[PDB]
Order: sequence, then structure tokens, then C-alpha cells
Amino acid sequence: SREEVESLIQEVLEVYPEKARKDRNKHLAVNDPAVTQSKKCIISNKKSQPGLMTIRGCAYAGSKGVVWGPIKDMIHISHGPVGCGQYSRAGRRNYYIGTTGVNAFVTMNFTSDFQEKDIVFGGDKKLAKLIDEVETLFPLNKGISVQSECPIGLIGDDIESVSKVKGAELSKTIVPVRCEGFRGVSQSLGHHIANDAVRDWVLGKRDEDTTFASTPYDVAIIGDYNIGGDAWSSRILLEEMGLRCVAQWSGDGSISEIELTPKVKLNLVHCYRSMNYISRHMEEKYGIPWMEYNFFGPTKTIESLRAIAAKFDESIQKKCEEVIAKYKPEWEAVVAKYRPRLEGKRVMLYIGGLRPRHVIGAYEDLGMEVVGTGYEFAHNDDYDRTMKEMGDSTLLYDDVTGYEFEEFVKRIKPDLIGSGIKEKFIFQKMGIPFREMHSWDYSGPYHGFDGFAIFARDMDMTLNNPCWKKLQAPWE
Amino acid sequence: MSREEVESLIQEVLEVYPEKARKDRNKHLAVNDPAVTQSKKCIISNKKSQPGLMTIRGCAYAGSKGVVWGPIKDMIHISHGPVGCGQYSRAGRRNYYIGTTGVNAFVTMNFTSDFQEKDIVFGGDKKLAKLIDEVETLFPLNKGISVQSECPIGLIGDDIESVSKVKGAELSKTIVPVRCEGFRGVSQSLGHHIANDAVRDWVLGKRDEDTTFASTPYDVAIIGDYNIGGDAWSSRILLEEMGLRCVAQWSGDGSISEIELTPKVKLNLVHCYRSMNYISRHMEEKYGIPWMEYNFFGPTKTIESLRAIAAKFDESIQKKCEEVIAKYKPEWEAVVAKYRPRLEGKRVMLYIGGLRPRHVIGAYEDLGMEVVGTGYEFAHNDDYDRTMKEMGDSTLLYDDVTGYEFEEFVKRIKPDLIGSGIKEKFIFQKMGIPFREMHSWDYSGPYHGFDGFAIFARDMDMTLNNPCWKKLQAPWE
Amino acid sequence: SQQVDKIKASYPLFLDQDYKDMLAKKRDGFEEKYPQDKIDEVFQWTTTKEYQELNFQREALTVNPAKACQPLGAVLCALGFEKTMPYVHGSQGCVAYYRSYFNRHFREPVSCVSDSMTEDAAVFGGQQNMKDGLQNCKATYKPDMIAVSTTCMAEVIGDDLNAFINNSKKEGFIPDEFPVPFAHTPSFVGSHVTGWDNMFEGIARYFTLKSMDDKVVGSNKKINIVPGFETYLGNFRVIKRMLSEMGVGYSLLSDPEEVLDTPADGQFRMYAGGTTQEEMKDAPNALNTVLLQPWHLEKTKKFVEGTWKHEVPKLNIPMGLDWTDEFLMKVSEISGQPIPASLTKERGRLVDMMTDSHTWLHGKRFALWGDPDFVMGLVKFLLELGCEPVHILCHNGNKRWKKAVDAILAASPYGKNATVYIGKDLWHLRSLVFTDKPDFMIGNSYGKFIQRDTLHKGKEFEVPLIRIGFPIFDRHHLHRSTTLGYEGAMQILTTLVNSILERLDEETRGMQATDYNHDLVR
Amino acid sequence: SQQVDKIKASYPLFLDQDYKDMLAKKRDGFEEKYPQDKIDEVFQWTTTKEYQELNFQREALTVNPAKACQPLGAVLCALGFEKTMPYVHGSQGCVAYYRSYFNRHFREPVSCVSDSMTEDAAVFGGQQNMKDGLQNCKATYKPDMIAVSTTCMAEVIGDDLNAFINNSKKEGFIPDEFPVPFAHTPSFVGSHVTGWDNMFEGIARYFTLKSMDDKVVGSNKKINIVPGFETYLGNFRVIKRMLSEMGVGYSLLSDPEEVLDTPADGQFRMYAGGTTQEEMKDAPNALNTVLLQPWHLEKTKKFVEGTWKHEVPKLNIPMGLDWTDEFLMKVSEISGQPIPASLTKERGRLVDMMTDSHTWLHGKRFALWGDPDFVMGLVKFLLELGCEPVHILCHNGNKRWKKAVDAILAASPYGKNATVYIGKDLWHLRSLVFTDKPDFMIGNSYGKFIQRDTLHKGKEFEVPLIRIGFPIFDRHHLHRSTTLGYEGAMQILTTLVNSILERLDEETRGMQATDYNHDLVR
Ligand code: ICS
Ligand code: ICS
Ligand code: CLF
Repeated sequence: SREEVESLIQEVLEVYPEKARKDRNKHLAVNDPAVTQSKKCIISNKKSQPGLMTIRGCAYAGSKGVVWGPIKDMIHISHGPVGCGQYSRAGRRNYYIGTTGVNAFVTMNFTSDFQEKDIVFGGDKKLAKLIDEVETLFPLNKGISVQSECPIGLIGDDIESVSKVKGAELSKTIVPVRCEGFRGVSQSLGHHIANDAVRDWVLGKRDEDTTFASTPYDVAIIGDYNIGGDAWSSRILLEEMGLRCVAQWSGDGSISEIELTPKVKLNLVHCYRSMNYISRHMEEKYGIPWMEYNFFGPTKTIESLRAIAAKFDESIQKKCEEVIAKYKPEWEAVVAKYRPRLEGKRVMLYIGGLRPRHVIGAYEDLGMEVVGTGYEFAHNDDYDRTMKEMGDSTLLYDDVTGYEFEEFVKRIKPDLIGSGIKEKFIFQKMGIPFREMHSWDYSGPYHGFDGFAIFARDMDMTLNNPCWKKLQAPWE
Repeated sequence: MSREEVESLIQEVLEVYPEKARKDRNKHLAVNDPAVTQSKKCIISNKKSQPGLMTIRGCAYAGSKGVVWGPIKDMIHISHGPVGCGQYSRAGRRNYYIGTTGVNAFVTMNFTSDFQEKDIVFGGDKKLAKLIDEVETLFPLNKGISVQSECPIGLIGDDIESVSKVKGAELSKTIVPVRCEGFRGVSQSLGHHIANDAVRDWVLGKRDEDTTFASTPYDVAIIGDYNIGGDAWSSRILLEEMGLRCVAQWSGDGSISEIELTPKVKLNLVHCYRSMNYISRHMEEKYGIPWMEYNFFGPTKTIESLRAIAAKFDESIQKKCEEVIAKYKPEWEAVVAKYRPRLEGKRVMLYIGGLRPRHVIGAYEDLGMEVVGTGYEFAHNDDYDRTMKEMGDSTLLYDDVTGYEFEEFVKRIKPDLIGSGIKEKFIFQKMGIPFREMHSWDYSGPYHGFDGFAIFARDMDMTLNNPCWKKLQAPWE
Repeated sequence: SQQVDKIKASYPLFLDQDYKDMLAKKRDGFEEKYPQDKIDEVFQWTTTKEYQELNFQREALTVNPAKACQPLGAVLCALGFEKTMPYVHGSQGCVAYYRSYFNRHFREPVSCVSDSMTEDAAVFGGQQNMKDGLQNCKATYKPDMIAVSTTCMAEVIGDDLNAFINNSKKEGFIPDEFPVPFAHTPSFVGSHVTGWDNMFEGIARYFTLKSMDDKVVGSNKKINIVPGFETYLGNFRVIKRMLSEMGVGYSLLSDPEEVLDTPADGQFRMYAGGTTQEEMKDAPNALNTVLLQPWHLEKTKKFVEGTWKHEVPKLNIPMGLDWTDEFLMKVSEISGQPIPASLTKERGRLVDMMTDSHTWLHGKRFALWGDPDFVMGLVKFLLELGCEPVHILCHNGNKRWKKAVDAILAASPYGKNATVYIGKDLWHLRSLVFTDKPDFMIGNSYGKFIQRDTLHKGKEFEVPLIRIGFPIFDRHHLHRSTTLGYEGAMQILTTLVNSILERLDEETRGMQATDYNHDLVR
Repeated sequence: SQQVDKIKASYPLFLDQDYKDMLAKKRDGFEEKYPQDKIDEVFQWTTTKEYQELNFQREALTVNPAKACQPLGAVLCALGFEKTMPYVHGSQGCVAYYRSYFNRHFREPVSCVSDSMTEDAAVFGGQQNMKDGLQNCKATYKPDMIAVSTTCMAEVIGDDLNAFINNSKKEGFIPDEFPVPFAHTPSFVGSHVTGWDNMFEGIARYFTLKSMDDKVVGSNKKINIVPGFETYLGNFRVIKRMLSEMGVGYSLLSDPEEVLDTPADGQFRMYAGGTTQEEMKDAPNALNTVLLQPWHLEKTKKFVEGTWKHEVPKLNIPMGLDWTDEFLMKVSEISGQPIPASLTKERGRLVDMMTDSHTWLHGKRFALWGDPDFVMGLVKFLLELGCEPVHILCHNGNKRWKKAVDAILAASPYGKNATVYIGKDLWHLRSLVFTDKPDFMIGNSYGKFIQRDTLHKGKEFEVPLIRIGFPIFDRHHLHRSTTLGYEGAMQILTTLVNSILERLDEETRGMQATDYNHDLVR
């Protein structure tokens, strides 16, 4: 394997011009068990090489699409020309309970629809008028955010002044976010910018307000955006264990929940990449500890429940074992049915910043093997965590190019690929079962015990589907 | 347009026929003059169809099962014979009803004995007795069974009367044998008569010795309205606004108990004379119940009918009559004001069954239209007698018109609108002539009464004036 | 009452309070109606396993059949020949029904005559009807050919079609050379599809039985195609299109696509297109003959093999992926033409659509009915899509056919929960969709009353109808669709997945209740 | 919990009692939600005329737009040329969105590259990105042509595309002869269709501006066809089919139908089909150039007339009956080819369908939106069907276009109750379907949220969506449909009349309540 994989890497890189080749070589590696510091074998979080068809998005995607957009009782302005908010309207399944257009607004597209006059004269006057119109037509909104698209910073607009002046005039929370897509190298910096905006404009609102009645079992789910209901199928287990989930950041999340989070006893971080910033802040400022957990598959979910329960007292640890015993027969039935139908099959993954490592356990619980994985925008601390999860001599790729991904697949010949919408139809035409591992292919949830059953059903229906035997015409 | 024009037209069309067919068809084609008032002096009717000429007629089974018995909603009607007849006639006729279909009502279902060759060879009487028991097991809320004979039954010597008598007594159930085999008669018409006699012989006298019905001076029955698209409901509402009590509807939305109650009424109101004059004459002779013909097509005829009916009762009914006429006056006046300008002067040709070819003329004239030709599939001479008082002078009359004849008449007369059946609709649309179905109301209606007139006018307008009709000729042709 | 600027038809007119009160008074006064609680009790009973067992014990009663009678198919077969008038010897009521039935499905004129046998002929026979009928028909509607079948009255009394036609020619009613093929078509045998087979075999015999000596198999280098009972215009067209793409010389025997689709250009065309007499006469010179729907062309097959000496290929109806593949390969072998790049690409686009839609189709449960060849092809394709055809109903199917379908089901994991029913009707099927609820029905318009019944039990018990088959009366222009070939599989695939997605949108449209799953993207 | 034999996805999993209780406690404990009576009161208010008036007073806020930005149209245009890679000079997040947007509508791969400009380029420009970008793209994905557009960042900082590309060639990053047409595509100007126009004109000028000395109008005896922004595969195919039936030589300039529909046969094809560079080079030698969507091809028009010296015909989009007629007659006049019998028959078949279905279509009221040419063709055809297009919304329409539509409406009684809206969005349209309720909406998938809103007021107020337009994300394979020509008119008519009849069946399915009108035959 290892020898064939390194030869594969070099063969693929022969197509590139010299400069691209030297760069891309640094972003491709073969896992070596005795190397635990990812900073010794792969680099990450660097700019993409021009013209190589990166799969990455921008800092607006990471801020508006990922972190802020799911907050359900606020109105989020895509501030700029019309494109960015339209392409990202309801493309991500960050699920919520609400009355859309009345008290919740997640799947709507609010925009300032910049025209050339707004480029010439600036958009700050238009933004102030926009805020007034929002207030007239959507009176039950509990806050506004301003998600900056590329032109805002380039033309010298001052959305922070508009938000300060209009926030005070109207007694409204108005959050300026400088998530312009030219910033950073990917979605990742949008996460950081968005975290800092929550910190600066939202999170210190109830700093010294103490009317909320706390309990020793108060927690927050940090970094779960409720894709297909993922956060709900996690919350139910935590509360069956006796905990009180005060807040969900930010799937199905309300602004009030976020504002209450400085009052909890423990921050439970699922997506480290996107929310470690605010978690570190809440530990520094409020003394709240935070821990990483994993609700993909029975093995990781059981391990997480026990680790979380160990932070509290014997009553929670008792209820923890009660939950594990309740769901034992259910997920054992899922394994008994689907593991035989999936065992031995080899999987290549390519996703964003967490799942390329976080779902490996769930695959292994069905006897499958992850032979390659990679991230669009992960950092080296992510890759450190990945090496512990991935097998010996497996292929690792950072900001993989379209050409690289195709050539790796043609040689490795995985039984299943798990990636995104821009990848799905390429590999299906090559006759390779594909599951979307961002959108869950409009299925899910995949988190928790209830989510594992759907995950197994989904991997099985696709991998073993009759369509894959039919690619070849009997006459060729 | 002129008489001489039409007479030459008739002769021209008939040149195509063989000698025997030519001589026969000439007797079923006429140009009416207001001077001759005896239809027996100018047109022949209710004769056999000539072979091979593509008549539009159906059979006695259609007239019995499809027309008279089928609509009775709480009975189960067996299409007794091979599988065809009941399938082609399942839910083709829009005889509307209120019920829970498959538990207490059964109109749109198709029950059949699905004869196989073994049933031809040994007869179907044993199968029919078994079928009756299966019906009782699986449809316990049915209130009576009818047996609609298809062609083979009478030909192979079956005795459905004996089966109905035995099983009916065994089960204490009304089981009506009907000998409506399709080879009987010459058309749907004899099916009507056979079906009327079957009602009389097996249903109508059930409560002859019963005195528990609470009669009133205003009890009436609607005879010969099969509630196409709701036609009978939009009639019934007017009769009861006028102070009458409608005990029964024969047979649109009709129940068997309504039928059994009808001998207790004071007056039988006959809409379709053709299909129901038989039972109406019987009820006058046996029960002394008078009957009268009326017409609820259009405001002119509906007003005339309400007043004539109201005149059979006392001043209280006559007062409510004018209250009804006054209530609805602004409504139908608004309909004419909107639609008559859009239809006035347009010429119509009709071909339908046994009543509507004359009964709808008044409603067309209320919209300023002219019926320049009309005819019937299966009418008798007393129908044609009534037709001469409705049709204009020198208009064309055709009895059991052939497909060729209808096409050639249309080509020459060039009517603005044709009103006929489903077998005719798509022929004339292709010729660029607006068409309205005047059996099924083109899945619209009701057309009866004041509420029906609004829909009638809307429908004639939407089709006559539709933009599609000016698009048939490609601009380069 | 009516408001002139918003006129109401029966729906919703009769929902007005004054009509509602009127209808309540009619019920309470004179209908002697069973009380509603009793109606509810009986309805529920009709949805149970107990009722189903009684339902399936029926021996004499048929309720809501899924078949018609032979002459219907003899008429459709005859309409496929050039300037041919279908002519049914017997009682005229039959022809009115045949014409209206097809009228409502195709929304087109349907020409057919009777010779109007009455009580008279029931005793002394219909010989005179035939003489005058043929002469009248030819003179009036100027066909080039009259194709003769029978109604059940003519079969029972025993009219000898052959003799009656020969005597009509003998006595001068029609020219000796005028073609008058015929077939007996008893409604109490088989079904409408049997009439198609009988009529076609009759026409084939008329034009070839007595001229075989100069024929040489393969001499005209064509392949004959016999479509069978077919009510989708697209199915005639896709077959001709695929063979034309392959460069394959062919003759489609019985081709009504033109006469069932004439333009509305200001004139009525009683006849249009159709298989020519010369094509039937020349058919024995074809390389071979392919039957598109072999399970109701058994009589035709015996004649093609026994008289023309063709070796009919063992081919299933070309529906779905595998069976279209097999059709094209066999045609390629017979004709020597390669399968062209255009058809290979079309195949690959169908497969692409399968990969795109498999996640919503997988595991979906279906009840379906129709004629035998259509049903087994729909079954095959559903298995290819990862769907489960749980209730398979073919009223006019036979034991040998049910065995073949049961073998198709056994060869796939998606047949594990499926059952094939023969000789059962749509009242049987109603019980199955209650006791063993599927997700959808695939069937003709008569299925709409089953959907109505299931909804009355509850929205959660409703089984929506997907209209594929014959007759379809309550939607417009679906008769233009296609079910054969890759094109037909693509159409069926699309209809099914979007019927699934339509229903999911309905169930997730409730604001703040179920619309968390009302996804923009599916 | 889950039952292994019956696994539940999010719907209906979260309707289980334990999930319902969990969600209620989350709401009550930490969401500080407005009372439900207050939600209901505000929702009711958003359906009122008072709300509509405030809604239409918006100047700065846009809500639920019905347009995208220019580079999306430039990408689509570029995808239509042979072995061409769309290339958007600017920031990479845009390209992720363009590809994903088209991915979801076509369910196909969509190839497009960025040169990944960052904050640093805002100070020194994107020249180096272009040099390495073009070299890296050509070497890695081996296109024969790279078609360059811009994101809004590149527009604001002012990068000179022409110079940057010339310097990329001069400095050796790509061969001098390698075709690199370009267009500036600012997102704050116009919409996605403007990007299509700009890209196409850029490609036309690249291949012809400096070579006009050679050209002679009509010397190649063909007609150029420019389709514009087109997302139905059947619309490219129907135009080519009709012209081939007429024996008319033609060049379809920008033709993506092959690359948006490659087969699933075991290999991925990044490129397929497309307009060749030779066809663009030779286009000035055509008889004339026909613009299928003239209302967003203004710049292209000025170039074909100013430089190629073609006299572009004054033709509407070939949608419906009248405008397909006009299209074919003008093509006949230019090409000298007569309209063949096949197209005359097809026309009459469409007319026959109109006569067959007019009674269910008559008077039906529609709200609709989309791009300018598509919308006006939909309006035209609706009027031809006797339908009333009451709310006509074109977010990216202009005054001159609105005047042309108002003139079409004024020429027909079925336009008497119609209003044309420009610059309004789907939040505006939501108000209109509440205050002046139509029978149906015709629009893209964003309309599903309007239908949801109307149902929440009440079933009697619900306005069902009929999906025709772009993007359609929540149904599968409707991108294979056709809307142009007689073929497309036939498909639209069928979809409209059957949507009407589907809804009538739903409203008459209630046993003993409304099923008196649940007719088998319609
Ligand atoms: S936030 Fe991140 S790309 Fe942690 S930007 Fe992305 S809904 Fe991915 S791997 Mo889409 S760091 Fe969430 C993600 Fe992971 S949008 Fe979703 S699936 S767990
Ligand atoms: S019963 Fe008769 S053919 Fe009087 S068999 Fe026929 S529902 Fe006609 S002209 Mo169809 S004598 Fe009724 C009739 Fe008239 S079925 Fe209907 S329309 S008023
Ligand atoms: S006049 Fe019935 S359609 Fe016929 S061939 Fe026998 S099954 Fe079939 Fe009237 S009663 Fe019926 S409809 Fe005709 S057969 Fe006679």
C-alpha cells in the first residue's frame, strides 16, 4: 500500500506546472503510525492554487451559511450584490422549529441587492433604510445581523457605525460581521470572524444578569448545526442522561439561548473547527470548561456519554448507563442487519472541517474501512486528531483538487465515496456509489443512536443498489 | 337556410347510399313547416337502424341499467353476462348522488357475473344465486338488488325471474329481474320501458297496504331527472322554495324507499317524458296520481313551469311561486346581460337522445341563439310532435342520424356550435366548430333551474368564443 | 343562488348552506338511510383482514374488474390498418360502448360500425345484416378494407362469419376482390387482449395463407413488429424511432398512431396512416417476426411460426433496462445492424437518472395492475429501481404467466414481499391496500376510487394513485406518453420519483409542525 | 428510538412523543419565544392589504429575490462551447456557489475554475493569479478554450482583464494562439442573464472582430441561433430538431445540451459536444442571426448587427402557438426552405390538444415569475389557452419590456385583470397571492414557500405551485423538459390542465362530502 500510494501521489502531480506541483506535494500524505505531529507530514490552511478547481468556499459561507444563518429568530442580511444570498438560500439543512416569515427566518433571503450606484456612493445609507424596512415588515425578529459580501470592505463602507447608531436608535441587537469572501483562504476564517462577532455584539449581553435559575447539570451543545435534525437526536440523549441543554450553537438556536450560554457548567463541543474560538473565550472569561465529543455511531456515542457523565456526579453517571442500556438492543439490531451487507467495503471521504475524521468510527461499526480522507479547510490541529482516527498507510489530502480526487479514485477504486454536491455526479458516472456527507443526501439525522440507524440504512441502500451493476451495456 | 336549400341538401347526402338504405333514411329526415302539426305526417321514428351506417344509438341494457336503474344509489345492480357491458358503462354517466360508496351506496361500482364459456354452456342461474349470497356477505347495507340482463341471458334460456323470486323470499330482500338484453328493441328506448315495468312489478307496490306515511297537500315527485351534474338538486331546491315537498327523485340521487313512497304523492312532475311516461301513466291509472310535463331549461321555461305547477295547488303555493320568481330574477337577468350579447345570433345544431333535443331550445333562445337543426337517437313520434312546437320554421330534423349524414349536414349548414355526445365531440372540433357535450355537460353543470342556467351560459360562451377556434389554419397554408 | 361574476359548478355550488339543508331534509325524510354510526362501523369492517378473507372467498361475484371484452381489442387492432373500417357483427349497443371507451382515453374520434342485429336475427341469424351492412359500410364510408369481429349475441346464436362474408360476395353485395378479413371474438372468452390476437391472426391469414408458395424467408431483409393491444401513442413511436436509428428495415403490423392523433386543421379525417395491405401480403418475406407483447399474441405466434415459418425470438416486452437491452441485441443479431451510438447513449442517460434518483425510490412499496405484458414489465423495472412491487394484480392473467412473474421476483431481493394475483379484481385490491398498505398504486383511472376509500380511513392510510395504464379518463393527454424502451423507462422513473416527492412535500407543508423537513433541495 | 425494520428519517422521527416533549421544553425553557397567539396575529397581518402596501413601499430591502448575479450566466454560456472551461477571475467562493447551484438543478457535474484572489490582491491586483491560473487550468484540465469572466471583487478593484490575459500570453504562461475570450461580469449590474449576454458577445468578438475582411453575409447558407440563458435540455434539442426537419442549415451558438447530460457508463466526461471554435469563426458568413431570447441579448444584438452586418429579425421567443408560427415563417423566408408537413401536423396536434382541454383551462388565474423572455412567452401562451395571467412578476425586467407585455395583455380579453411587476421579489408576490388570490402559481422551487404560507391561512386559501422555470431543486429531471416550440407548448398545456385536475380530485375526494363530483371521466 504505502509504496503504491506514494508512487500514485507523484504520478498524479506530474500533470502540474512546477510551482503548483511543489505546493500540492505538501498537501498530500500517507498516514504513518509513528508520526503523530501532523505538522511533520502535511500542511494545511494555506491559499488555494489558482485554476486547479478547489472545492472550497469563502468566508461568507463560513459566517453566513454556517454559523449565523441557522440562528432562527434573527434576520441575517446578505449585504452586497444579489448572488451570494441566492446561491446559499436554503442550501444547507440546518433544521429548526418556527413560523417562517413571522418569528423565524432561516430559509428566507434578505439582501440589500447592491446596484452600481451603491458601489459608487457606498451602501451605508441603504443599510440604515433597510434596517427600518425590516423592522416594519418583520416586527417579531429578535435581532439583525449584517453579513458582508466582497464589495463592502473594498468600497470603504462602515457597517459597524450603522449597527451602533441603528442599534441604539431602535434598541435592537444589530451585529456587523466582516465576513467578506476575499478574507482568509476558505470557509474557515468565516467561522473565526463569526465567533468574534458573537463574542463582541451578542455574548456579553447578560454578563452580569443573574435572573436565570441555574442547575449543576447545565450544558450547551457547541458546534452542532442540526443538519437533518442532528442536534435534536443528540440533545435527547444528553437530557435522558439528566443534563439540561440550555443552548444549541447554532442549529435550531435562538439568540436568547446563545445569550444564556455564559451561565452553563460545561460546553460540549462537537465541531471543534468552527467553534473552538468561542469555546476558548468562554473558558478564559467565564471559567466554563469545554470538551470535545463525538456522536457518530454507537461506539463513539457511548464513549462520549461516559466521558461527559464523568464530569458530573454519580446520579448522571447512573442515568448514563441507563441510556446506554436502553438503546443497546436498537443499535445492535442495526449492526446485525447492515454490518454483514457492508463489511469489508472501502470508503474515501472528502468533506469540510470535522466529519472527514469524525465519521470514521461509524463506518468501522459497520465493518467498513476508510482508506482515504481529507478536508477542504482544516488546520493542523485537525490533522493531528485525524492521524489518531485513520488507519496505517491511508491517503490524506488537504484542499484536494478536482483532478487529484478523480485520479486518486481511479487508482484506489473505493466501494463508496462520501463527499459533496460538486463531487456526487462525477463519481456516480464512474460507477462508484456516492453518499453526500454534507447534506446527508436529504436524509438523516446521522447523529446519535437514532441517527446511526438512518446512516446504516443509507450506506446500505446506495452501496448495494441494483443500478451499479448496469453501467456497462451488455454489448459495450 | 331556405327550405328548398335543405331539401336539396337531404337529397344530395342520400345519393351515396345503396338503394335500400336511401329509401329508408329519407323517411327519417325532414324540414318542418309550422303548417304540419302531426309528426306522423312528415317523419318516421323508433324504427330499426340500418346496418353498417354507424348509428349513434346504444342498446336496451344502456337504457335500463345505464339510465333508469343505475342511479338508484342504495341498491346493488348486477350486470349479468360477460364482462364488457358493465365495464364500458362504469361511471360514464354523471348521475350524481350523496352516499358512502361501497358501504351504503354503490352507483359508481361495477358488479358483474363475468360470464365465461361454461356459463354459456350450463346457464348462469346457479352462478346468479351464488353471486347474490356473496353480495349479502360483502355489502350488508344494500337495500335491494337488480339483475340487468346482458345479451346472452335470454339467448341461452336462463330464468332470472325464478332466481329473483326464490332468493328474494329466502333472504327477505327486494331482487328485481330485468330483461333488458341488448338485442331487444332498436335502441335505448325499449330499455326505459322494460325498466319502468320492472319497477312497477317488483318495487312500486311494496307499501300499497301501508298507512304510516305522513302526507301533505304539497307532496310531489320529480319523475325523469337523473341528476346529471346535480341537475335534480338545482330543480328540487326551487320546488321546495315554492312550498312543495319533494318525496322522491326518479332516479338521480334516488333511494329505493323514495321509489316505494312515490304512490303516496299528490302530483308527479315529469321532466323526461320519454324514459318515464310509462310508469307515470301506470301511477295515474292505479293510484289516481295526475302527472304533468315541465321544463327547467332556462329562465323562460323554468318560470313557465313553476307557475303551471303552482297552479295545481292553492293560493299559498302560488304566492311562494312569485316569491321564488322574484328572488331569482336579478340573478338570471345578470346572466343574460353578460352572456347574451356574446352569443346572440349564433346558430346551433343539436343531436342527443330522447328529450334534450327539444327541451334545451328555450334556454338557447334566452341567450339569443337559434337552433337551426335538431334530432334524436331514439325518440318516438309523440316526442317529434312536441318538437315541432319548439323548433323554428324550416329547420332541419334528423331521426337516428348516421355519422355520414351528420358530418355532411354540418359541412353545409356551418353552425356556430354543435351540441351532442362523446362519439361526436372530437369529429367537429377538428372541423373548427365549437362543440359542447349535451349528455355529460362536458363535466360541468348543473344546467337545470336558475342556478343551472348560469353555468349553461358560462359554458356556451367559454367554448363558442374561445381563442383556439381561430388557430386551426396555419398562417402559411 | 349564483353570483354572476363568480359562477359555481356542482362543486362547490352544492356546499352552499341552502343546498346542504335541502339535502339533509331529503335524507332524513325519504331515504330511510342507515344511521351514520352504522355506516362508519361497516366501512371500518371493510378495511379489515376479516373482510379480506371473505372477499377472497368470492367465486361467482366480480366487483370492479380490471379487464374488458374481446371486441374492444379487435377494434383497436383493425384501426391499425390503412383505410380500414372496424365492423362488429352483432348488436349495436356494443359498438357505442367501444367507441365511447376509446373516445374518452384518446380524446379522438373512433370509427366503428355494427350491422345492428336485433330480436329478428337472434333466431334466423344475421346473414342479411352482413349483406346489407357490408354494402352499406363500403358505399358510405369508403374503406379500402372492412375487418369483421362479433358481439356475444352473434357468438351464442352461432353465425358463421366465413359463410356470411362469402355469400355477401357471392350475391353481389361487395366486390369479390374487396378485402374482408374476419375473426370470432366471444366476450365470454379471455378479455380485450384476446380479441386483438384473434383479429390480427385473422388479418394475417387473409393476406398470406393462400399465397405462401412464392415467399422466401428473409428475402425482403425486414423484421416484422407486432405491437399488440397498445394505448400509448409514444409506444408505437419509440419502437419505430429506435429501429430507424439502428438502420433496421422493419414493418409495423397494425399501426394506429396516425388515426389516433390527427391534427385539428379544419377537416375531419376518418382514416389516416396505418399498415398497408401490401405490407401484410409481403410480411412472410421478412427475416423474422417480433412480438412486443407475447403473453396475448399466442394465436398470432402459432400462425407466424406455422405458416410464415419464422422463428419468433423469445423476448419479453421491451420495458425497463434489461429487457430493452435484450430487445435491441436480438434485433441486432437478426438484422445484422449494430446498436448505434445514439441508443447506447440514451441507455446511459437512463442509468444516470437511476443513480440520481435511487435514494428516494429505494424500498418504496407499490400496488399495480394492468394487462399481463405491461404488468410484468412494470414489475421488472420496479425491481431494477430498488422498489418493491408488493401487490401485483392481473385480472386477465393465467397460471403460466404468474409463474414467470414469480420467477422474476425470486431473482431479486426486492421481490421478497411481493405477491402475484390472477383472476382477482380491484375490490380484491382495495382490501390488500388496507391490510398490507403500500406507498402508492400504479394503475388506471379506476384506482381513484381506491385512493378515495383509503383516505376516508385516514390521511395516514391514504394510498395515492399514479396513473399508468388503460383507461386513463380523468387526466388529459397522458395517452401521448411512452412506457417502452429507455424513453419509456425515463418517463416512468420521473413520474414515480416526483410522485414520491410531491407526497413528501404535502406531508411536510404544515407550518411549525412538519415543515422542518420541507426542503428546498431534494 | 427506532424500529430496525421501519427506520424513520427526520420526518416522521421527530413527531414521536419524546422528541415533541423535548422540543417543547427547549422552547419554553430557553427560546423566549413569542406567544403562539402573537405569532398567529402577526401571520394574519402579513396576509392583509395593509401589509401589502407597506411591503410595496420598500426601497432598500429585498426579500426572496427572483434573480441571480451575472457570472452565473457567463458560466452557463461558456459551458456551451467545445472543450471550454469556464474561468471566473476573482474570489473562489463564488465558483463553489455557481457549480453547486447548477449541480442541484441539472443533477450533473458542473466544471468551473477560479483563480482564488484574496485580500492581498486588493492592493496589487490579480495579474499573477491570472498568469498562474491560466497555466494551471490548461495543464490540469486540458481545455481547448478558457472563457474568462469576473467576480465582484475583481470588478471593484478594477482588474483589466484584457491586459492581464495579454500579459499572461506575452510572458509565456499560455500559448499565444490559445483562445481566451473574456467579459467583465459585475454582479451589481443587471442579473445572471446579463452575464450570459456579456460572455457571449465577448466570445463572438474574440473569434471575429479582427477577421471581418474575409466575410460575406450568407456565404455559408446557414442561420445562427443564439439561445441565451437556457436551463431546459429539451429547448436546445427542440430548436435543432425543428431546423433539421426543415432542412435548414444552422449553427447553434452556445450549445450545452451534451455536457449537461452525459451518460453514466463508467467514465466521467468533463467535456462533451458544444459549439466549435470554427462555428464562431465562421458565424459572420451566415445568412442572418436569430436571437431566441432577445430581451437579454441586447449587447450581442448590437455586435452581430454592428460588426457581422446581419439584420436580426424582430422575433419573440418561440413559445406558444403564434410565436412558434412566426419563428418558423421567418426561418422559412431567410433560408428559402418551406415549412414541412411534419411541422404543420405537429402544429395541428397542439391545436387539437387546445380544443380538447380548453374547458378546464378557461378563466384559470395564474401568478408567475421568471426571466423576461420566458415570462412573456408564458403570458402569451396562457392568453392563447383562455387563461388569465393575473400576477406577472419579473424581478430583472425593465420598463421597455413591461410595456411590450402590457401591450400583449391589452390585445386580449384574458389580460383584463393582469398586472406586470418589475423590480419586485417573491415577498412582494406572496402578498399578491393573498390579497388577490389566483388559482395556481407557475414558478421555480422558491415558490414552494409561498404555497406553504397560503396553506397556513387555510386550505381554501392555498395556491399550489406548478414548477416551470429555474431553479427547480425539489423535483427530479424536470430539466429534461421542453418549453419552446409546439413540443414545449404541448408539455406546458398538459402540465397545466393536469395540475388543475389533480387539485379538483383532491377537493372532491371527501367521501359523502365532496365526492359527488369525483368524476371518473374529465
Ligand atoms: S460547521 Fe463546518 S463543510 Fe463543522 S463549514 Fe461545513 S455542518 Fe462540513 S465537515 Mo458542509 S466543519 Fe459543519 C461543516 Fe463540518 S457546512 Fe457542514 S458539512 S461539521
Ligand atoms: S333519460 Fe334519456 S341520451 Fe331522458 S337515455 Fe339518455 S339523462 Fe340523453 S337526451 Mo344521454 S331521454 Fe336523460 C337522456 Fe335524455 S343518458 Fe341522458 S343525455 S333526458
Ligand atoms: S348490445 Fe357487452 S359489450 Fe357487447 S360483446 Fe357482449 S359483453 Fe361485450 Fe348492450 S347488452 Fe351488452 S352493450 Fe352490447 S353485449 Fe348486448
